[PDB]
Amino acid sequence: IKEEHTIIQAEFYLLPDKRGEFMFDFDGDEIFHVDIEKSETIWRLEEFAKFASFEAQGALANIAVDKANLDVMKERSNNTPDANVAPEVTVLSRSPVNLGEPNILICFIDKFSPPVVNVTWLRNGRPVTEGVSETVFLPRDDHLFRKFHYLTFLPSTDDFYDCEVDHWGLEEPLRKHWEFEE
Amino acid sequence: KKVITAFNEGLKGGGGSLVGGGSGGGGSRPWFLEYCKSECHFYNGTQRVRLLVRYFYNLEENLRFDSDVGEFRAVTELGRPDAENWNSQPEFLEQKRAEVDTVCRHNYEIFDNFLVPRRVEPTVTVYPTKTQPLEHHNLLVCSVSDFYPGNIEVRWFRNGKEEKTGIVSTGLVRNGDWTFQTLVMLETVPQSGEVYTCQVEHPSLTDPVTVEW
Repeated sequence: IKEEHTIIQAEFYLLPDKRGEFMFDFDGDEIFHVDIEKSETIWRLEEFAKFASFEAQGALANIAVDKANLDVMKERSNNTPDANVAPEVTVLSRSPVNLGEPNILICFIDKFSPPVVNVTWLRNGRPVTEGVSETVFLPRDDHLFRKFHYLTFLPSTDDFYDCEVDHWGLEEPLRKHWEFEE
Repeated sequence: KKVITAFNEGLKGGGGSLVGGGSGGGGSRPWFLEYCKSECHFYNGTQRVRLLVRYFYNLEENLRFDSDVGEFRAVTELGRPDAENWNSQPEFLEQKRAEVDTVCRHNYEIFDNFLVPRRVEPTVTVYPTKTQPLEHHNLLVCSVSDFYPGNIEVRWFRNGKEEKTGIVSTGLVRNGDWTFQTLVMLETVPQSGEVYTCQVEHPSLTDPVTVEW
């Protein structure tokens, strides 16, 4: 037998937003990330917590280095920025959709940078703020990021959904539509 | 309870600047990103491992540390000052050179206890899809969802004849929550005495899973 895997420690610090991030990825999925402001390790799946631990302070220390380093890089490049790269957005259900059976809609935001985005779930044109969740900015093989936003929903033919995504690289917000269709 | 170890993030130094780099845009809101990916490549568990650290500034990968090299190497000129600075520090180099063991191998052993062995059996379902009068080629859908790991084989059969043509798929779809799904569709015009079957193989199963329509 053979066990082929990849573990990645991904971290960044962004200006002028002053936002940092520290996470671990296993074969493309997030193991955990550290809530930089609260200094706490957030596991992607609750069950993971009983098998390991991670001292959040190590991530904070690394991000502190990244922040110092960013100033050095800005100085070295004479503050020459790059263009904003807009994301691709896709909406799909997590499981086969059956009327009246709870399901989850996934809004997959991909291939973009900088790692900052505004996302709004809409059900029948109205923002939904309950039963929603999101991942942090996840690494890709290249220099770009991806992210997942989720919405719990109850399949019905009277509804239609939209995932609206805004990014500094888009002319106008992008609104992706989704509706049940057996 | 084992503690996951983090890679050490090196401190960079100033000294000089580079003549106008690049943009590829302009007008847009200016942004500045310092991003680092420390990757552990396990070719066969901890037996064969390669550590690859990659540094990015905005949209550009500029520096790399490949454990097979043992030193930092510039990918673009923006990363050269760091390569030279860090490579001149024997203490830092030994520390980085040792992380394939102190971080990669160390963490794999921890994860090998619950991530490597994770298995979630897929739910397989089959169903037709068109617009009532099929008109053109008919479409049969084989839905395989809620599974992990990603390695899976989904095949169609026409009366025991594996269909190697007329296949339309979404490919492996990652849900972001440690589960995958895929839709493998077969273009074909049905016939009563002609049965279509979907066979699914996955490391969470003991025997293949099959469904007829």
